[PDB]
Amino acid sequence: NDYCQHFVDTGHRPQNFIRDVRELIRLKDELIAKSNTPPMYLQADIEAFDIRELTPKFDVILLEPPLEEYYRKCWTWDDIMKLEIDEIAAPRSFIFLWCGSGEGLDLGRVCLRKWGYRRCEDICWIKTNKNNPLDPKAVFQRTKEHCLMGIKGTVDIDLIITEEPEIGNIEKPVEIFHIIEHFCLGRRRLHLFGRDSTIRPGWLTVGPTLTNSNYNAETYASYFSAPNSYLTGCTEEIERL
Amino acid sequence: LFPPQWICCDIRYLDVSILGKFAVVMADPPWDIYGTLTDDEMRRLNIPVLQDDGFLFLWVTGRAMELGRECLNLWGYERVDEIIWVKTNQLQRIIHWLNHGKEHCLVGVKGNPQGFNQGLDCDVIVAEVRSTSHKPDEIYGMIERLSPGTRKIELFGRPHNVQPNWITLGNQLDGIHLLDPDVVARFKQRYPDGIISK
Ligand SMILES: CC1(C)CCN(Cc2ccc(N3CCOC4(CCN(c5cc(NCc6ccccc6)ncn5)CC4)C3)cn2)CC1
Repeated sequence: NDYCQHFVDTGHRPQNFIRDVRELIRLKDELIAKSNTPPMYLQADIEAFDIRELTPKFDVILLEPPLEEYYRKCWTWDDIMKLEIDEIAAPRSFIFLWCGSGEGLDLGRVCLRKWGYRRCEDICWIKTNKNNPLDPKAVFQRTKEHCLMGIKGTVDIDLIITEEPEIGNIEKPVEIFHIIEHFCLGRRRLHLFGRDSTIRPGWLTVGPTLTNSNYNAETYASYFSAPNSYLTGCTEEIERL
Repeated sequence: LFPPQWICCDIRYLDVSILGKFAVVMADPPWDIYGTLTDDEMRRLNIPVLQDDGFLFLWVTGRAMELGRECLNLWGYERVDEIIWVKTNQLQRIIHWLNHGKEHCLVGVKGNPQGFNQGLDCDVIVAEVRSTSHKPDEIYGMIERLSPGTRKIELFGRPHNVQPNWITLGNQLDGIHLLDPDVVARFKQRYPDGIISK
């Protein structure tokens, strides 16, 4: 059965026919939940904001710039590439960059290298169209988005499959947070261009559309002061008193 | 000439100028990540003579996700799409930091192709895994619908890869099998004794 031919025949994307898409992961999810910091968040216009005010340096950065391709204030790859992400990333740290499906797959890699990362995974968000069976440069209908994982310094699969969201819904699948958190990469987690709707325990969310803020740099740093400076986010809290 | 054609050769050394021009090139290189090519040998492949206007399909994994983009650009292409093949078993279930459920194929464009059927297919293939390193046959159908009837060339193919409208190059093909008279003629003057060396 050729699902490419089938898509040509019917309009049902081949990913509509992927099926089913040890346990133990539930305990790990529970440890993550126990060690998570309180959600912290800050309304900031990132184009005018000195991101060096965001301290301390982060173990994980999730970067979700609002690309114009998402709509059919937008950020171009010119804008994104000029963010000084290297100035707030910890010497050993990770980045997850939503790159879209067009020139971002190239320019996002330039960004990763510019900020000092090397790409170690390419996570594809594959969009089904079970419910509703073109870029001038495009050769094919684009039915997926890429989130690039980068590393600097010294149970999941690289696919997320959900239905294509309604028009104008720009949210990314919350499953990306699950993948990131299951890596147990450390506890200082920054989500740039997040929204009220993406605020989450264990994350600092910074973005222009946030309606409220609670970020205080000293309070935030106090979550990671000794004896908690090196926890992975997947281990029990350290007994106080 | 419509039926399958092929040349057993070392792609590093074949004079590919004898083959003419192609609407589509596909390559599944043995990236240095049996025999492989070094990064320099890949860069030096004479891909630029194979097309004037058309598309290149380039399979990549691991750090060839980046090296393949470098070669694509060096050879004169712009990457304009990226196909992913979701690998399933016979029951449509998906088979370092993450498990890998897919393989990637970069799509490059050179010049200004006219008369291709862009947008008929989507950029996700769902198809069963077969032998080690065997790409899914769906890609030939997508390419045929994109560019029906035109001349195509596959680099680093194996015997199961030979297809009508395609010329297949690779060093585990069985001899030389050419039927297009223009290609036969140019092959004979360039290789009068049938030996492809140096
Ligand atoms: C799963 C998918 C979609 C597919 C698999 N890809 C990875 C991949 C790609 C390719 C292979 N191949 C297997 C073997 O044969 C081939 C083809 C013929 N071939 C040569 C080489 C040569 N010159 C150099 C040379 C060097 C040393 C000695 C002599 C010559 N010239 C001509 N043909 C060697 C390669 C193909 C295997 N896996 C991932 C994505």
